[PDB]
Amino acid sequence: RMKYRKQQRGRLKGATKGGDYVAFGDYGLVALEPAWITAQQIEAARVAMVRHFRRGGKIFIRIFPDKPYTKKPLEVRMGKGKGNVEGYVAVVKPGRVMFEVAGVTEEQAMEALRIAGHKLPIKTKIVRRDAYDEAQ
Amino acid sequence: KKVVAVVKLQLPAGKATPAPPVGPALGQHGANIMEFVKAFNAATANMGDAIVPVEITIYADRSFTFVTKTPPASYLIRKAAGLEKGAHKPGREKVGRITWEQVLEIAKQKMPDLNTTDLEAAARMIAGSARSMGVEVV
Amino acid sequence: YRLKAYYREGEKPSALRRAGKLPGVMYNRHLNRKVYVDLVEFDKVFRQASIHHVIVLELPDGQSLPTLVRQVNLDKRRRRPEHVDFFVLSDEPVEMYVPLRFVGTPAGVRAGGVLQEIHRDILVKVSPRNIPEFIEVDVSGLEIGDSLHASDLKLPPGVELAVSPEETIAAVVPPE
Amino acid sequence: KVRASVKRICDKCKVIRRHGRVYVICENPKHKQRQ
RNA sequence: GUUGGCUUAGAAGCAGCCAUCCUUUAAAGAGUGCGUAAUAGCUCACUGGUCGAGUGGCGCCGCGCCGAAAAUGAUCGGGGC
RNA sequence: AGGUUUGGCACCUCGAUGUCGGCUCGUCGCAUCCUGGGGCUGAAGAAGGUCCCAAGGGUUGGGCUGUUCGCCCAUUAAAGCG
Repeated sequence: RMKYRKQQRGRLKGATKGGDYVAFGDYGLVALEPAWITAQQIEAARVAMVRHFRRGGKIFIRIFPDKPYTKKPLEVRMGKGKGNVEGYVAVVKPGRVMFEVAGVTEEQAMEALRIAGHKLPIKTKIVRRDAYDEAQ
Repeated sequence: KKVVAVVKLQLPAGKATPAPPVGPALGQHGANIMEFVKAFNAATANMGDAIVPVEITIYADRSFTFVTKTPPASYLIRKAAGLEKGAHKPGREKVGRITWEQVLEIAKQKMPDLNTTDLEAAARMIAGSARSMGVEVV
Repeated sequence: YRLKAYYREGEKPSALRRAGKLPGVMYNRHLNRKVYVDLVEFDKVFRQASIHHVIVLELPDGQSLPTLVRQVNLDKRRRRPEHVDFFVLSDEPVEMYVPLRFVGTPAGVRAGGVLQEIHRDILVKVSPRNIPEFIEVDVSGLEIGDSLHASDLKLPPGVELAVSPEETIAAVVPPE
Repeated sequence: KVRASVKRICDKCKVIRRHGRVYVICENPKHKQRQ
């Protein structure tokens, strides 16, 4: 909700930023293919997330739209598009961890995310943890 | 069509014919409302205000009634305890709480229709089912 | 724990990676060497050992060095280690993260609400001779309310917390 | 008697895979499907 | 003792939101399951006799399969593999 | 997915590719409107609902509008879409 905007499409090269690590939560949802995820999609996932286990734990959505997706009105050529119209999106490079759950069973957690994946226009993978950290 | 079966019931001792539990239940399930009911009277006559349980059938001993047996755990629990219905919510409410001794004792007392028999056993049963209700140990 | 650490000569990191090895490096104010292990090896150890407990490497020539993993790198696409720097311990007081354990069950069940491991394990200055396995968290008397952090831990001897102190190390929050 | 994303209604609903069609079904004609 | 909870008109798994103790051994259902008015019945989710052996659970890799409906006669360029 | 609508692009045709609708003559597609089969059903029967095979052959006459389309009249196994 700010700054001067209606920006350049730009492209998604290798996913040099497609691969973080569960930061909070317990289990997670990492992306396999690069893409633009419409807020419309995030919610549509998150919602079903919470909704899968009514009155459950916590949901963390690390990805976040901010890129304005413009579009023409159904005509020809003459200056950038009315822009936005539908809205904004976030850019996901294969490997980024989109959503992550916690405070619940793996049977409940794992199965929860699985659904989300159906909402997102990508191919996903689910992860656990115990991996990366900065301890000794 | 008629499938025989001893009827296991919990009812208002002192009374005899609780509309829902003895009208339908007994009569149609495999017994009889008001008759089993007056037998009830025969017994419940001196057990009736902390609720009373009896399984009644037309069985061996060649007769009708069967076995009267200690008013179920958790329930007699609150019963002696000091509350009406259920404490609405158990555990996540931790508001109904009783104590060690008076507990194990009341156990000893109700001990009749009690599996096996053991001081610690009955006491523990108390703490546990009591919890089941909201009758938690404290 | 322990596991062979074969000396890295210095040729084709991928060659390893791909072959079966796992490039690494061991160092301290004194030592600094190129090493390599084996996925299945390192994994089987770290997966459970991580970098909370001591790791001793068996160099092809007698050597038996006390170490810890300061940092491991990942190949974004499909998390798989790429490199590892090993901290060859000795005696000087050293820094390191030590695990924490949240036992019991703080109020948060009637209506729900779950905690949030705000700092699974923390770093505290300590001398190697003493290295606690994991530390305890006596939290269970706080609901959706506040949270604990900094000096709210029975940090044993030689455990001068090495943080702020102020780092919120835990917190309980509402459900969905 | 179906076409996608099935988990096997009931266990009775055993996956009957013949000819080429992957039609899983139980004893129940309600728990019956055909890919 | 389980048939503990609002709702019980009925939860007393086989209504739904709060439990997850106990008794006690064949063992351990804090009951995954066909139901109605609950309940009342059915199978192992536990265990002996023979039987005496590889069996259940997840996961990456190679190839392939379903997903796959169009208009003048069809075919991988053809034959045929 | 398809190329039936509305559009985008401006590649052949401006020393010319007559452009709605009707009529006549049709032929092909299946994503089937009838008529052949079949599985489910919250299918007792008679009806239906839905999905699956399957075009061999069918797929009416009028009122109103230039109409295609539609809305009506009267029927029909049906009055299919391209």
